[PDB]
Amino acid sequence: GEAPNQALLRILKETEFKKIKVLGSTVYKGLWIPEGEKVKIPVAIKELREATSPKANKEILDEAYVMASVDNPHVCRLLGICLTSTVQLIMQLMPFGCLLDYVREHKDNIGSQYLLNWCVQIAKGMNYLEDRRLVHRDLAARNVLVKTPQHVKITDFGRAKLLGAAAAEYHAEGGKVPIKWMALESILHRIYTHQSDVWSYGVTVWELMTFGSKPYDGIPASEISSILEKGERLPQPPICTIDVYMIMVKCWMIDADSRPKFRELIIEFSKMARDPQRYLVIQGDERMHLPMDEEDMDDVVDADEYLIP
Ligand SMILES: */[SH]=c1/[nH]nc(-c2cccc(Br)c2)[nH]1
Ligand code: NA
Repeated sequence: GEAPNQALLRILKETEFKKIKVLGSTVYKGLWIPEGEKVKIPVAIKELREATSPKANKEILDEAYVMASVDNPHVCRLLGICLTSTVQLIMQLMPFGCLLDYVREHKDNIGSQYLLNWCVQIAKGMNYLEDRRLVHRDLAARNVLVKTPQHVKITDFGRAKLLGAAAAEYHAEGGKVPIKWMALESILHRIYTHQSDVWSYGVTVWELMTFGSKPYDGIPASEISSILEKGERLPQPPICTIDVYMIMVKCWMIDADSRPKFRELIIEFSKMARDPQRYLVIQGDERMHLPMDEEDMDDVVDADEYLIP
């Protein structure tokens, strides 16, 4: 019916971590020293907030299932889980944070080469999730992390659903949903496909090309479906040639099958990335430049160079 999932879930002991500092609020940053391996791995630890909630633990372990089952350079991977009172996911440290905050903070230093390269990397991540019959359902600039300015990865598998062997669409049943990133068929009929992820990819690319503007800003979510039905779409960003904007608009077609495939978005953004100043017009583009303190950094290895059978 479907291939067995032989991914390994690694259970890590509390004695393998040296939690250096705290990131957010319960988000933490630290080092993972696998039991006698002479390696230190920078990690982000997501430890449980409420901690009292059986519902919270079901959801955290669903995320861990998906993150443990993915292996791609443009997708965040789970190093393992810590089975203490609060169930923690241990993940690779992405030291520059979310791409949304990164484009807001560094507008003045982001050239066309970075922007179009990010678009290719996200399309590659999303194409890999499709090969794995996985629908993300929450693609947004906030859910892409920056390992380096040259290297981003898709994250937040909180809404991710594995399509059934014979189930092309997933049918959801209510909650707090990200309306402004969602395909029309998802807002109306709670239908979700690879093609509805493409719609979200479009909105994500618009966030990047506007240096992190809020889509349909100051419009309440209740009217978004009506606006889209009338045929309104997000406006052409100033830096965007019609070439780039036409690709975004195709991601926002009402016929889901008329939207591009992730594999096509890889091709189209790659061609544009070979001649970036022809596709994005940014003031001062040719000038733009983009790039921790623990006692001993000698045995530090990035998770991406730390592989296990
Ligand atoms: S690749 C990766 N590293 N950190 C994270 C992460 C941080 C905070 C929230 C989530 Br869902 C993931 N993933
Ligand atoms: Na979506």
